[PDB]
Amino acid sequence: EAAQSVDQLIKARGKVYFGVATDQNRLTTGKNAAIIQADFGMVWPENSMKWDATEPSQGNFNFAGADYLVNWAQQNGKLIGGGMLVWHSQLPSWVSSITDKNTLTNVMKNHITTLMTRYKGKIRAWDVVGEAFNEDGSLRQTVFLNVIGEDYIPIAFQTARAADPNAKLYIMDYNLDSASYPKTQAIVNRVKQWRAAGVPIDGIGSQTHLSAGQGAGVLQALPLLASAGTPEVSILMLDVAGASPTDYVNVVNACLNVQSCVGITVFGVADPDSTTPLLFDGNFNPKPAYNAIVQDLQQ
Repeated sequence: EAAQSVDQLIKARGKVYFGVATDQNRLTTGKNAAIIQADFGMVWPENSMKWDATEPSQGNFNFAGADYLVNWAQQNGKLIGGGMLVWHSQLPSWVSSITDKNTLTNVMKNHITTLMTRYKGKIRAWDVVGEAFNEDGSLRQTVFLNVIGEDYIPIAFQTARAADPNAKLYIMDYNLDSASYPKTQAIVNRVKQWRAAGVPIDGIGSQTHLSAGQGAGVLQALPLLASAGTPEVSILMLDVAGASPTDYVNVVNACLNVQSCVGITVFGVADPDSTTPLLFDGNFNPKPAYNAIVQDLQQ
């Protein structure tokens, strides 16, 4: 099993994990749980730790699905990622209705602290802030930016560090897949600046929702992301329209080529649950791209 497990093989190449996004609905259906046990070393909650799932009315938290995933991971010896803690999407209306800076600051801090404390010491990495950038590299004008101001990112990270200093704290975004695209250099410059200002950004997580042929660009984009000087970078929500072995192998090689890249997470198991962009088909059989990653990693 290990000889065809992308997680075991990537660990044998010196990386920390090959991970997957999942949740109770996947783990109790089809072959998802068996595939994840065999092939993936880290699980991320597809939805169960987002703000809409965990705090749908202020101070009224729901951890049913998040608890399920965390205990499933512990029983199966998997690393655990969490998030997203601060995100403009999947955000309850009670949050976006707040217009007072002190109120939203307190709410955001409590949301971060409550989630992170509940699982303190069990979570390898948290996505603390996601999708904070516009495509031109300016900051996205979300309720957090508008109400708290640019300090919301420093505040979120400082609050997260205090709640669980064991975890690696990530900023994440999409369309960081080309070293030419304005967004990639912009997040690098801003993260460099924030870290110089003492903000505890441990990682940049690149979603990596690719279209066909875009894998080649990740070979250049990921080193550029690593030049921000964060402790870690990662590939966080990988899928590839057309699922070409060439695109998938290029993403894997990009991580292999970057010393600070700790691992890769694919955004689900089987295609119907994702452009047929995943590594397993609707019969839960591995696709050519899965076999190609295995062959690339073997030595």
